[PDB]
Amino acid sequence: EELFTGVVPILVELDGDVNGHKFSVRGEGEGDATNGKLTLKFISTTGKLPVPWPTLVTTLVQCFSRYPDHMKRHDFFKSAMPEGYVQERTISFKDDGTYKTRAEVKFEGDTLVNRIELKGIDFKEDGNILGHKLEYNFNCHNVYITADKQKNGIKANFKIRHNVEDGSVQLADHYQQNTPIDGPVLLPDNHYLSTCSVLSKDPNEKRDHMVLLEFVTA
Repeated sequence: EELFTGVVPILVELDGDVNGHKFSVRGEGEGDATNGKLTLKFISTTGKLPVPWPTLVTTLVQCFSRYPDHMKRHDFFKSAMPEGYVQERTISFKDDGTYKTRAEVKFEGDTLVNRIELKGIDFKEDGNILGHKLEYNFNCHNVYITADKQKNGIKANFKIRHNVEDGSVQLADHYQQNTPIDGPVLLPDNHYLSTCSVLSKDPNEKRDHMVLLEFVTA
């Protein structure tokens, strides 16, 4: 279950629907679990995204978190591998609409894959999300996990904060549940994850794209 030494390959596939605007993202990159570093590039295979890239970051692989030597046993994410887990989130933008996401995260071959459905409903076509009024950045957030023994897995809740192009700040409340898809697996006690992100572009890629680096530690 420790497939997580060395540079592991990542594929991410998301299919979205925000207010009927449909889009599709594919991303490929590397994950270094031992250092908790993710390096990825994402592309829109459906022309310019209806929504801002930063609001997709949390949706677009927490098994690659760096888990300390001391607490290495409260790592649900690798523990359910490679059957995978189901990660479900409800992301509720304050004063705007909400995303539903169901994702299966598991191994095909040597490769870690994250397959996402995202349904977005109730968005203003003129607020910060559908109106593309959000800056292209991403701060550091700490994701508060807890054991959900009633499904054998994880519940997190956390607030993401998107800087808005007008000095205001847009709130995105995340609720998250993770279940293990199959035998017994680990049940963390009560820890959180410190995640920081660098968002950037590739001067060569023409399609809607986000290049992304990330460090995650437990």
